[PDB]
Amino acid sequence: NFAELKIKRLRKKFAQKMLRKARRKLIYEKAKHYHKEYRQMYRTEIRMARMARKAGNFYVPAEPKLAFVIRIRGINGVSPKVRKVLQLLRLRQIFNGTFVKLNKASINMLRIVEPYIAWGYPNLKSVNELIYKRGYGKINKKRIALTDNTLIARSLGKYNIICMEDLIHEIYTVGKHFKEANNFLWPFKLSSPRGGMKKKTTHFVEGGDAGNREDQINRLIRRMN
Amino acid sequence: KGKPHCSRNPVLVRGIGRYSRSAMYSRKALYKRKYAALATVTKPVGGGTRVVKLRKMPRYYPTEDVPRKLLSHGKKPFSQHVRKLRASITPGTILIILTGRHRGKRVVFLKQLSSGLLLVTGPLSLNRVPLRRTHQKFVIATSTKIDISGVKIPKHLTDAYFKKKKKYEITEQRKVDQKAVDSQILPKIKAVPQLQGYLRSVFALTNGVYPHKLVF
Amino acid sequence: SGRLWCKAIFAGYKRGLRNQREHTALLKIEGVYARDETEFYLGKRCAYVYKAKNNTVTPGGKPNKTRVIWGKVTRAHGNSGMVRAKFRSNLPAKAIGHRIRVMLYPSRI
Amino acid sequence: AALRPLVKPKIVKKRTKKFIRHQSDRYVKIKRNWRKPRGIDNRVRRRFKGQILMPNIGYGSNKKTKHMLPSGFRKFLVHNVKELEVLLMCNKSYCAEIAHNVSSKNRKAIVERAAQLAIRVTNPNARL
Amino acid sequence: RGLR
Amino acid sequence: SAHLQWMVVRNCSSFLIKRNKQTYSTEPNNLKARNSFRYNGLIHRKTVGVEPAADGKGVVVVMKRRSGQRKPATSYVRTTINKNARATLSSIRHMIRKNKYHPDLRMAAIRRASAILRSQKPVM
RNA sequence: AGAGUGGCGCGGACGCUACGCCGCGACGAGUAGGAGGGCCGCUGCGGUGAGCCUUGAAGCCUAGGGCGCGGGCCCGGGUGGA
RNA sequence: ACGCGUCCCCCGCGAGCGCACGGGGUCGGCGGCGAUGUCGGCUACCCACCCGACCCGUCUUGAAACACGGACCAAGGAGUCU
Repeated sequence: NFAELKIKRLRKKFAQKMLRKARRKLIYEKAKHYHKEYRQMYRTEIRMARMARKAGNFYVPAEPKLAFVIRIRGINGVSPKVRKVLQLLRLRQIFNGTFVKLNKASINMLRIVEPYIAWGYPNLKSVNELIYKRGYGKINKKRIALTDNTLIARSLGKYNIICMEDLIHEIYTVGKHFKEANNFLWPFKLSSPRGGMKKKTTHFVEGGDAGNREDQINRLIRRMN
Repeated sequence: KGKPHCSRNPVLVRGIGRYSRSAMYSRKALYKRKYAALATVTKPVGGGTRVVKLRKMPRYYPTEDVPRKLLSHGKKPFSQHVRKLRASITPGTILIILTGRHRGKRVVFLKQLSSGLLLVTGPLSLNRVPLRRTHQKFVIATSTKIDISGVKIPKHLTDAYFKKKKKYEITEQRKVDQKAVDSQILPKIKAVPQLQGYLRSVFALTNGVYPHKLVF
Repeated sequence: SGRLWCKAIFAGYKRGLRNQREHTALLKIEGVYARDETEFYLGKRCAYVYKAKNNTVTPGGKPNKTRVIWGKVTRAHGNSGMVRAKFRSNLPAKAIGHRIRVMLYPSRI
Repeated sequence: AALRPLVKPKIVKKRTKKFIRHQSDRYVKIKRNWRKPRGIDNRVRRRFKGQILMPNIGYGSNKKTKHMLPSGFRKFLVHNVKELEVLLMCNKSYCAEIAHNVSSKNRKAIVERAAQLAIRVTNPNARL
Repeated sequence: RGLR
Repeated sequence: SAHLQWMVVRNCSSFLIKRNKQTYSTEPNNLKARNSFRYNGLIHRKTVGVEPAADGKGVVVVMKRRSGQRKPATSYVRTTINKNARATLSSIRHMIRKNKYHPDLRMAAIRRASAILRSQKPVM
């Protein structure tokens, strides 16, 4: 009894730790390998345009995959097609937003609600601040917080999205488990804009705010998150 | 045994080190320094000798009682806190005491104690203010700095020696502390062109003369 | 031998046209006329000084008429010199257009 | 020598005043006691900006401070010296109140007992 | 075993 | 069982006293005096109690015999303990612990046999 | 956190009216009208409180002190007289 | 990337001390004012000033209405048995 069993009780503890230190190095080597991508993809869009402009050519840059969308009109008095389409994007209240992958079925949804939203093509800084500061989960039918790496590894896991680093790749590059890792997220919780709106009612193009902005949605995020 | 060395990465920013942990493998000499694997008392009495116990159980329990707290993260007491200063305050600059029975008075700075309070020293003579403490926050600093490099400032005058007792009376201990700490100070204030009509007089506000504008 | 505080004048509550807020005041500090100017005054102690019928005891004096409400300057307000405040005792509206003292003590010079 | 409780937190409250009934301020035949206005026309039913207000549950006392008097105990009302003994093991949270219509002589016999037993009585000196 |  | 008749008593006995959002129990051998399923003083097959002794001096203790649970004039069994406050409590902790006689009550009968003496001791 | 056949010191908070405690999230307008809960009231009958009262019951009055969001209720004083 | 015992393309229990941006706050920090004139008391009585606030029931698409019942106070007063 015991003197045997206590030493065997000092062999199982060092096993569950060694399950962490073989996993603790992999969180570093996954993050240092995505850093290689974000200089090898960044400078390979400046590579082609010089070497076209060289030979009197042109270079059209890559048309988008991914787009953030924010609900700016309220909740009172609303037409019954639009209530259905704003539901499907999970924008159920004012100043709330979501990730949305793009195709023909995804844009023609976003022409029916195109005076209740603002959307645009986000960057490596407007993907991560949102996912770092604000980003919550949806585990056990609850919006419980992410101050850990055994919530994202524990729910999804089988898709190979374990730490906070793979939620940047799979969204910022729309990869081959995106759906689950974006219905993973509860939609975002932005406060109001600090500076403000130009004119909420109208389309960007006229003067105000509504409809798409291709490269100045980056201005209504660092003001709102 | 082999006495304790100083840390072998210089501090780069609070929290962060400098040399990374394979190159720092080098500097703790890791490669070459491997290894592998009270209660009671028995006193004499007047055949027999007793067994006494140290800490016996109590004879009154109370009827209801509180339970243990959750431990806070990083809450040290005053003693261990860290002390700061300001840019304008340096040793020998000129301070304006703004609060006690002396208020508006021009008072000299000597040395910050380890309770964090100052030593605002009037040259008792001129103002009417001796060795005293005052508190960073309630003291304006001023642009004037006659140097206090070369004189002597005493040790035994430490922060508890000031701390209060109970017609408090000036005993014969604080009279060689009074005139000897100040007669080293007094040959460097009168030598400047016309400075001992200004420490004596009091500052105050009038009009056209607004706190937010002027430099002092 | 003189004054050690800066003169100012309680000039209404924080409010918009038809609902007034009573936990924030609105001082007009003397001779200060933009925002730029109003960093100094921020955080700095302030006092409304007055005089009831009976005797209140003091600290550092005899038991006499004079009392205070104590407070605190918080942030700037508007474009033009003004400032917000937050006393522990919510102010009378008698004091609208009457004196208050901002001090110099918790200084940052 | 007053009795400390076990522990004494910060009592904080949400209102102070009572809730008075609409138009008790005109017809003496209308009693202070509150009633829900069930009108049509009505102003207080609809919450215009000005009038009386209404009881809600957002006027909650918080569970750690409900039934806690200033001294810090909570009442438990009594008639005789046997109903006292009850409290003894729970001295530090609860405090006896000798009842109104209880007599002048039997009231003296009690306050002696809640001395031997450390129990705190809110109405000691009384009938005299 | 590899580090002892 | 015990577990039965609780369901019967719980909210009904002639020993139950409610009011002011509180709730108490005035049963012979309830030590904490509260309507509960640990603390009731008749139901079960074994019982502890701590009563204030005959005259002023001392404390009296009450076990319940395992046998005849249907024979009440010879069911409880009594003893008096009139000794020093730390040493008197040697006995009571040596009744609950080393008999194995119902090991829940331990820390109730240490706070009841120390606010029966803090009485009979003379007042402030 | 498995079980076998062979090679000095008698000591360690609270709990669990399980019809109770405790544990982590999202929401909270409402007239006609539904439904639950009321340790909210008013009068009578069986049980119970080794209840209480001429050393002062009920009712009233009270710029006395306390309790719950709320309906309402607890205590100081004076009257009154079963 | 850092002991060694063997598999290879390709040429399973070391020893302790210590500091902290680490699973929701604590000073192992201080100072005045205290007996017949002052301390405190949100609650309930009178006054004063700034903001807001038209009279209730009611039928009615619409009521502060130039739509009707209401001078004041008590005591009674309307979904019930079979």
